[PDB]
Amino acid sequence: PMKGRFPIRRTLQYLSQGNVVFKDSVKVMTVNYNTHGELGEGARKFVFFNIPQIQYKNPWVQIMMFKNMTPSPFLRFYLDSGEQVLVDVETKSNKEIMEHIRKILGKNEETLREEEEEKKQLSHPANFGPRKYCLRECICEVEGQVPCPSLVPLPKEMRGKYKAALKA
Amino acid sequence: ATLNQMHRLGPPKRPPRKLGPTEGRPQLKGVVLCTFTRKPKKPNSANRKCCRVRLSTGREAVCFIPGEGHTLQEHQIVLVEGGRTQDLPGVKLTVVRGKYDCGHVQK
Amino acid sequence: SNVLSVIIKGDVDGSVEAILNIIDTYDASHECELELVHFGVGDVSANDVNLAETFDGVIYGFNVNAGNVIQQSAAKKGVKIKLHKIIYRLVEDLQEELSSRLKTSWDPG
Amino acid sequence: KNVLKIRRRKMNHHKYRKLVKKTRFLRRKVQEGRLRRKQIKFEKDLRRIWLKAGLKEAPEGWQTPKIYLRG
RNA sequence: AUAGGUUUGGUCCUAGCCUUUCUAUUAGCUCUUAGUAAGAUUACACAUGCAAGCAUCCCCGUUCCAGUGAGUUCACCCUCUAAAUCACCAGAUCAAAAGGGACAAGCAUCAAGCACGCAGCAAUGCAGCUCAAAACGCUUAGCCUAGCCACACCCCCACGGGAAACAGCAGUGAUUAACCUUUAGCAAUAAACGAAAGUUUAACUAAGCUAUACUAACCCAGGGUUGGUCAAUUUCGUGCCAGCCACCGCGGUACACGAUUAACCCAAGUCAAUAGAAGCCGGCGUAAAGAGUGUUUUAGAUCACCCCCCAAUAAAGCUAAAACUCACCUGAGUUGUAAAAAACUCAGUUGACACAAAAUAGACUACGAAAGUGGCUUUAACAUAUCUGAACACACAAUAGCUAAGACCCAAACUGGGAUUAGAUACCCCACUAUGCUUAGCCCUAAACCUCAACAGUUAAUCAACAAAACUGCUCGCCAGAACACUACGAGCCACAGCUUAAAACUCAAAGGACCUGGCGGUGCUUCAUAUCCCUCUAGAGGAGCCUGUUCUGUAAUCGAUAAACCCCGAUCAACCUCACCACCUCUUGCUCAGCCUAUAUACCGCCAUCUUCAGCAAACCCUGAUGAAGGCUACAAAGUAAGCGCAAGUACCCACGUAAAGACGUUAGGUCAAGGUGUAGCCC
RNA sequence: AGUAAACUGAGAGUAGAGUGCUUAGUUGAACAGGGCCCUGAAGCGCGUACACACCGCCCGUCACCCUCCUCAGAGGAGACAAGUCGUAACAUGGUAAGUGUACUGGAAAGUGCACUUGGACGAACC
Ligand code: FES
Ligand SMILES: [K+]
Ligand SMILES: [Mg+2]
Ligand SMILES: [Mg+2]
Ligand SMILES: [Mg+2]
Ligand SMILES: [Mg+2]
Ligand SMILES: [Mg+2]
Ligand SMILES: [Mg+2]
Ligand SMILES: [Mg+2]
Ligand SMILES: [Mg+2]
Ligand SMILES: [Mg+2]
Ligand SMILES: [Mg+2]
Ligand SMILES: [Mg+2]
Ligand SMILES: [Mg+2]
Ligand SMILES: [Mg+2]
Ligand SMILES: [Mg+2]
Ligand SMILES: [Mg+2]
Ligand SMILES: [Mg+2]
Ligand SMILES: [Mg+2]
Ligand SMILES: [Mg+2]
Ligand SMILES: [Mg+2]
Ligand SMILES: [Mg+2]
Ligand SMILES: [Mg+2]
Ligand SMILES: [Mg+2]
Ligand SMILES: [Mg+2]
Ligand SMILES: [Mg+2]
Ligand SMILES: [Mg+2]
Ligand SMILES: [Mg+2]
Ligand SMILES: [Mg+2]
Ligand SMILES: [Mg+2]
Ligand SMILES: [Mg+2]
Ligand SMILES: [Mg+2]
Ligand SMILES: [Mg+2]
Ligand SMILES: [Mg+2]
Ligand SMILES: [Mg+2]
Ligand SMILES: [Mg+2]
Ligand SMILES: [Mg+2]
Repeated sequence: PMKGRFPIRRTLQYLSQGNVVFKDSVKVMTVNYNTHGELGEGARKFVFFNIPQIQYKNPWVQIMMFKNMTPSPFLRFYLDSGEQVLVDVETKSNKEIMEHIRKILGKNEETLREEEEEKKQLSHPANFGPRKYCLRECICEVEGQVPCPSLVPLPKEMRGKYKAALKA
Repeated sequence: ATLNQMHRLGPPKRPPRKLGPTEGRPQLKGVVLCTFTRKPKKPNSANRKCCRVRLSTGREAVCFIPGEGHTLQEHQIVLVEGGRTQDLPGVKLTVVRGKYDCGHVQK
Repeated sequence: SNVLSVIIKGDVDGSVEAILNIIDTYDASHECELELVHFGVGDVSANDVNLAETFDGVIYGFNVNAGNVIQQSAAKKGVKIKLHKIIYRLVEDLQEELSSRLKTSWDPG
Repeated sequence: KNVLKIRRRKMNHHKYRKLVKKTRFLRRKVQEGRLRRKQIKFEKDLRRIWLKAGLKEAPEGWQTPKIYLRG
């Protein structure tokens, strides 16, 4: 069986289940937390569960942890513009922290789905190319068109071997 | 092994499959240097026909000659493929009948 | 033993056949044996050199060339290449080699 | 458990000790030659160092000691 | 993987190997047609022909297309910004150089690279930078495929030199297992050129060759296999030979070999060879694996807040018992064992006396990290309020061993002597040395093992076997068939016949761990042998002659038994016969709807020896072991019940005693093919 | 125990042939009590590398041929494979086995010191 407690944390499904996609300004996220103290249990479970999801969804964001450095847990986001956002995560459960960070710095679902539609714009149904990039390789695959010779031989008239013979 | 240990050690590595007597090739061209017989290891008893051939790669090997009877004399060119003769230790090749100077087995 | 292994390389198939007939007219096998490892048409090739090395043979090239690469390989492997443009000159050289192995009793006629 | 593996190792070790005793003098000669070659290789590597550095002669006041010689 | 075959006398576990599947190349055998797709092995050398023109001269192109994979982290993202297109500009598109990031595989036996950095305007100053999270280094590979990178004969480049270039198309030599035409047209698309009609193009298009593949057809099917895994064999031939196999295996009078008959699978293919596709969340007491021990940094974890003394160690000092030695005096013997020899004349009492070793306590189980520590006293002293943490360093590491100096009671490798022995380079006895001890360095190995890593936690639903019950979380180290291998090389080390790390080639289908049954034990305890193993009683053999059997010798001259379980045996029997033997002679449908004492007791029936001078054998059930081979008893009884066979009972002889008879299943391939028959093979003037 | 021993007949089979074989009968004893070295037997155990089952298995030297590696020729490994000298290991393997180390020896191996059980000590008192 998968090693480690909560092995589900190491499944691509769990990583993709994250919902916190940071806006383009967020560049660094420092999570300070305390390994002990009941008031930091939310931060502990956040670091243990969600940080994988956040990092997976925002790969270029530098997430760095700091253990027992301050009497309270907190997150600090350094944004590209030079702004610093401090989030006090004491007394909040990990789910509350996720909701809060999504609300204050997470892309909205409208933006996410608009970006997905933009990506859909790239692949055009009518384009003909390799299976990796297009639905169909050749117009021969469209019913009603002249089928591929490798399957249905063309009439002797329509093949150059016999057009030349007729011309001769 | 712990997750950290596995991550440190990376995925397991397969040693490059050591090439057999054919140097990883279906067949080789050889010149019959000599012909003789070998007693198979016990309990099998026989006089297996073998020939020392200098392969195209410059190596000198022993090829077992299959079939009932042969005419492989010195200097004749033969084709040799893999497949060890089980009862002969070290004879790890076989002359392909009907190719080059090794005619098929007479009925 | 007193055995001479010979590779024959000729410019044309007729020349190769003539040299082969001259060889077959050998009759002094008792005092020294003559073995024909390989005969062919064309310039001395790496295969010919390899056969010569394998059987301690001598390459006799009748109206054929042996590039500098072939000469270097022959020197490296101890093979001896003998390029002759005349049939009787080549036969004389062959007789000399037979005697060196021993003069040879075989008379080409 | 039986001691077949221990016996095999013991026989191999006994044979190896006997062989080393039998051929120690040859091994002595070979090892001395190996140490000489090791010293020469080390000297050559150091010379490569200070030549690639651009110096025609080793740094002034330097002489490669014999690190591999028992004496 | 839906797995299968293979270790063994057998079971279970681990484990490698191989089979089954799908591709591709080559090879054998074979092959009808049509369409399409794909097509030198080689960065080795090239004959020949063509592959770049266009156009009113200049310009433009020949830097493109096309090719190959030698080399190889120049490809991808960002910043900036060249060149080019947008008739001119516009900013838009495209995309160089440059700068930042990301970027293959193996080897750590490649662990140090040796200037690999920074600051300053400059002068110059600081001495830094990369690296066990893999720097540096070696080897291999074109890649991440609408395509991209790199090369363009070589010298990385290409002024220069070597030299005269097909990695453009067709083609060729060499080479390899690998092998397409020395076709046609620019009609289509693309490119170059032109204002344009248009011209050019070995790009491309249309054809040529090739079962390499896909599709479709065929009114002429071959290939392979048939012991098991794995679909499928009839009769002959051979007889451990010929030969066959992917693994296990077959062949000594064959469903495995060769031929034949038939059958099975695929089919214009089949499948011999090779290559690839499927490679880590499994384990470490005994299968390989917890590294001899302890402590870091970088880090990791959540187990962090919640939550006195006994035998450690170093130093100094001391000594009770027993030795040695010396003194006394007494004696001719002492030591040595299973018995002796050898060895000493030293032996006994009493007293004096160590730099050796530390009875009882200890039936205690403590100290230390491990190695280790058990006479006494004293000094110093037994790290960490969080756990893990060295092949990556530091400090330790029993016994043995080297170096130098002392002590030396006893013990003691080697050595010598005495035995024992076929031999005795051993075991047994004696003497003595290195050595064990103290000091100062080295050495750094152990079955350094409690073969069970550290920390925290649980006893719940157990758990291959055995062992010391099963697990959970976290971390580090280690392991990936056997052997080669405590090995070779490389490296490091005060080590010089060493230690640590440690491979590969050839080879095999196993190696291995734990069990069950059987045998075996110069195996333990207990109890026995009732003419019985030893002693004990009687009579014998072994000594002489003879009878007789056998072995040997001999002969032209049988055969069988030939340890117990043969040897006055087959024979309750040989002058001829018996007779199967040898020599000679004679006969051939023969006394026989022939015959054969010809081989095979290792094909058998038949009748027997043998333990047996035993008492067990047991079908059919049931249960226990997690439903493994296996096992099944306790009577104050605990999973055994058992039909039948044997014993027993019954019977003959003179009893109910005794002697007979009887004596199962099996063991010795135990005897008999010569009682007779009988299979197989063999002879038939 | 009417046994051993001694003695006396008869029968089988032959034409004849045994000191042999089968069998009837006469006289007719001594010891019969202790043990477990060896033979063995049983029970309960222990070990087991044997399974063709100790007439087993198996180690090493020496010479008997090939593959590979190291090597200036020689060594090392493996395999094949019948021998020569022993019996080192597997049973308490006949001296328990082995690890490290040192010396010694055709050869397995022997011994010295410490360590391990992957041996036992028979498991109430005797
Ligand atoms: S793929 Fe479309 S004609 Fe073939
Ligand atoms: K007598
Ligand atoms: Mg060995
Ligand atoms: Mg084919
Ligand atoms: Mg390459
Ligand atoms: Mg190495
Ligand atoms: Mg070229
Ligand atoms: Mg160039
Ligand atoms: Mg070409
Ligand atoms: Mg050619
Ligand atoms: Mg091809
Ligand atoms: Mg047969
Ligand atoms: Mg082990
Ligand atoms: Mg620690
Ligand atoms: Mg350590
Ligand atoms: Mg030490
Ligand atoms: Mg002494
Ligand atoms: Mg210990
Ligand atoms: Mg060692
Ligand atoms: Mg070593
Ligand atoms: Mg070395
Ligand atoms: Mg008796
Ligand atoms: Mg006598
Ligand atoms: Mg007889
Ligand atoms: Mg007999
Ligand atoms: Mg007569
Ligand atoms: Mg007679
Ligand atoms: Mg007869
Ligand atoms: Mg019999
Ligand atoms: Mg009865
Ligand atoms: Mg009876
Ligand atoms: Mg028999
Ligand atoms: Mg017999
Ligand atoms: Mg023994
Ligand atoms: Mg012993
Ligand atoms: Mg010992
Ligand atoms: Mg000794």
